[PDB]
Amino acid sequence: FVEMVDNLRGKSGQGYYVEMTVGSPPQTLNILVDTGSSNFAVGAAPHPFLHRYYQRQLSSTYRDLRKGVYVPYTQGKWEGELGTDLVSIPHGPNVTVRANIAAITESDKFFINGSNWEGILGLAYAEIARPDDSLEPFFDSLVKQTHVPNLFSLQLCGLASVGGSMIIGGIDHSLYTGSLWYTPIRREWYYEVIIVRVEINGQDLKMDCKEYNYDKSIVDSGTTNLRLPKKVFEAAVKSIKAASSTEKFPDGFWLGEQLVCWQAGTTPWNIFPVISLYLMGEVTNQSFRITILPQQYLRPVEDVATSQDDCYKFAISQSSTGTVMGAVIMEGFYVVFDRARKRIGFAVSACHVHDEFRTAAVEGPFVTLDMEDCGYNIPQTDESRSHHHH
Ligand SMILES: CC1(C)Cc2cc(Cl)ccc2C(N[C@@H](Cc2ccccc2)c2nc(=O)c3cnccc3[nH]2)=N1
Ligand SMILES: [Zn+2]
Ligand SMILES: [Zn+2]
Ligand SMILES: [Zn+2]
Repeated sequence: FVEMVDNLRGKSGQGYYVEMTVGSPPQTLNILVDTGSSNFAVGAAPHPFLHRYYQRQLSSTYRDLRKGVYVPYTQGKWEGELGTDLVSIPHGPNVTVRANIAAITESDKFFINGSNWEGILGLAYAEIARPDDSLEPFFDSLVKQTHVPNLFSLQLCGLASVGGSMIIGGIDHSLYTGSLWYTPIRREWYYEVIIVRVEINGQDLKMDCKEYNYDKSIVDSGTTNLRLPKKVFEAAVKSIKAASSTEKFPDGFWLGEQLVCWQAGTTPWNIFPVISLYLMGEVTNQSFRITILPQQYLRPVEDVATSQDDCYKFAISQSSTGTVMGAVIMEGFYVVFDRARKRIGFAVSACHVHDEFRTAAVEGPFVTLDMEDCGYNIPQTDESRSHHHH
């Protein structure tokens, strides 16, 4: 796992990528690690923000599946042609596998200026793969074709350059301190988990806990922010405003639309509260908490103008598709995606962004006598209901 330590790079707010090779002879590309989707897709035609891309004509091992795929996002899209080719991870396991690859032939708002990834590695499950769940995701081919154990772990360390580690097939004990706590993968589609309680500086938000998981909660390395369902987000902002009320920020700040600044090195970190999300434990009635510092959810943005000011963006935002535990949360922790045991572990990261008097933490157990089920059951559409899964 020493070969895999430090195999991630990225830019702040543009995710983390790992090198991969596609084709023979191998074409090296920088690929976004995305635990919130399930396609392996690579830029495969010229684009003004890419200077390399997968050229299927140069790969003697490439085979066309003769099927297109179209992937809309709320903010953009990619589309392309499905095929298979040999794939390896130069700073990962010593193996090569034959994987599905979507060659992206057109896209809109997907490849960003001065972003240096040329593709996306969807690490989530077949159920959310496009065009449907019969396109086997990369990690499933990896595991089926080799002896790599069915698990990977991410150490995401906090435009400024960022680094981290994806350990494929293992847990590297040098990347965390202290205890490793597991929460169940509630269902294998996204990496879905259940939050049972939320506290802001030790004060319970006191919502029905189903609200925390409406309509799901997921661990997502392809999302920058901590995103929270609307009602949860409003209660959180109310509570963070109350703690920081010595400072009156504009509304655009709370929307993530405006930076706020203090004189160099003077930021009053101590007026911003910690946030603790309690995740359901492997034992009924148990939970454990992960505790986020302001230094994780206030993200520094280097000011081209005001020179000796430290300026920050608020990186908690609204969601209408459940809680999203993005970079803001993952950057505190070493996150173990234990697919074999259908669970996600959290430990304090060996690279966490500390504070004078407080630390990102993973702590448990907390027991409740309270039964309550905090999971939300998504209303089943007639479209979902009809599809056969043979
Ligand atoms: C995986 C990936 C590329 C999928 C994606 C597709 C498109 Cl078309 C536009 C943006 C994104 C995207 N957005 C992330 C930020 C990002 C961009 C590039 C690489 C990694 C992460 C995101 N995070 C938020 O917190 C967020 C919050 N609100 C709205 C949209 C948001 N979008 N992530
Ligand atoms: Zn480059
Ligand atoms: Zn059938
Ligand atoms: Zn199916």
